[PDB]
Amino acid sequence: GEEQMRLPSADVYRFAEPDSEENIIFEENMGIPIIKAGTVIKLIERLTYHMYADPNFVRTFLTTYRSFCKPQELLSLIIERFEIPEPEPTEADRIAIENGDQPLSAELKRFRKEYIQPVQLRVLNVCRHWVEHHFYDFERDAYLLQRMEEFIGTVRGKAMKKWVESITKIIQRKKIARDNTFQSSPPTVEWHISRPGHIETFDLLTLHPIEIARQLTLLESDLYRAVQPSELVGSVWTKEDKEINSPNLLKMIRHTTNLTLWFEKCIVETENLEERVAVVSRIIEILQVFQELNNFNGVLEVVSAMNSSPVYRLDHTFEQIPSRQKKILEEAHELSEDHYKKYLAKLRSINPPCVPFFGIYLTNILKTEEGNPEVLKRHGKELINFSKRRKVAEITGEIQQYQNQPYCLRVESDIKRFFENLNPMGNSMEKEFTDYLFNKSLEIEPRNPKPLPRFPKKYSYPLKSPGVRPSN
Ligand SMILES: COc1cc2nc(C)nc(N[C@H](C)c3ccccc3)c2cc1OC
Repeated sequence: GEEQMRLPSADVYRFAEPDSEENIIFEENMGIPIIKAGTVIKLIERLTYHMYADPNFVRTFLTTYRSFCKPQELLSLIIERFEIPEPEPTEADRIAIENGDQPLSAELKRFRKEYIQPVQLRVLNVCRHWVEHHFYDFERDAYLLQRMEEFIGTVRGKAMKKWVESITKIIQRKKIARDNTFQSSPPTVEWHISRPGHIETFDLLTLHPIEIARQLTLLESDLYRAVQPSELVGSVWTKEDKEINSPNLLKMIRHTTNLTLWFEKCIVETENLEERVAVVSRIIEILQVFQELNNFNGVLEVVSAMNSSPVYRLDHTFEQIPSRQKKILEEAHELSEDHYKKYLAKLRSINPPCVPFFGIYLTNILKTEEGNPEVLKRHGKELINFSKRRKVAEITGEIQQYQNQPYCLRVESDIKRFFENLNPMGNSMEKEFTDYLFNKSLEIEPRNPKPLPRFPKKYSYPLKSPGVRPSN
């Protein structure tokens, strides 16, 4: 047809081949069509489509492309997309040109205005979005940035120079940011037995339970806000380049692991029954203050430690926990039942700030990664399943909704360092450390036929909690 013949030939340009069932497919539409799957060449063509802007596809593609295309490869493909060949002059214009006259160039001017200029501006819009929302690709790869800067720095014409200046302004702002707010005063920092600065005495029962929950919420809020969506795409936190591709996500997971295991260690290593009741009761009070602060991540870290194999079996310890605290713990656990039905209602109704439970996002993303194929086959050809990536991107979009909710709480540097440097395992691996905790659990409360032994006290300081009500 006429529309296809005016486009460049396949022997001079790869992004102009006709659409077909074996190179691009779409979801049901009733409006910009939604791409279900396509080859990388068709995804690049639609990423920089001449007929209309597509901000949803650009956003989803730049968040998830690392699962099917390398950053260097994507830059080469969008640069290749930008370099469009122009049609040859018509016979009449060829005669005008050889006589030294100005050609009419009717179709040539139309191709430049309706195809070349829109595609080139779309390529530049992709570059701008890439540097604005995913500058980490350029921080990790200095050669990728040198290539980008050379490309934008050699684009000609005043119409595109304004776009180039906007891209450069972002790149420079990002480089400057690598180098170098409250309405009310935050509440008073709470202290119990440990005095400010006496970091040697810092522990679960010597620090104030209110301040443990506040500082852990500040720590977890910062860790939550730092996770970038691409760190969660294609299960990259479970593959070889995990440390480079998912640094903030792995830091969130390791804090959750270390805090949960630290709570369990505090419990099972407290061999005296009465002292262990005080330890468990103090962790429940920490959960209460996490609930007050809408730190659902912290509430469910306490629930995980209490449900763990070594702690959950301590019938004699929970027997002495007051009914009110046991009820608080049971309702916190019921937040997780029925696929987190009650947690989702609580999260939707609460007033910010909050720290959402991060584990549910990992669970849902892994379900989507394992449950959907990487590619779709149509007529014996493989197409990248883009709808799978879009489903993951929508879960990461929910994460981003709660990443702009700072707390009006004062940081206590020593308490912050104490929780950032938790190392319950020491030199042990996780599996061997959990086997240790379970054997310690069997020692302090042996299985039913065997009687319950007495153990000596380990804490010199008083065990009475100062409560969860502030002081002033
Ligand atoms: C069927 O399994 C369970 C059901 C559970 N129901 C409730 C209501 N609370 C659980 N734990 C919470 C944190 C708890 C409360 C009081 C004392 C100790 C622990 C459960 C744990 C389970 O397994 C580990």
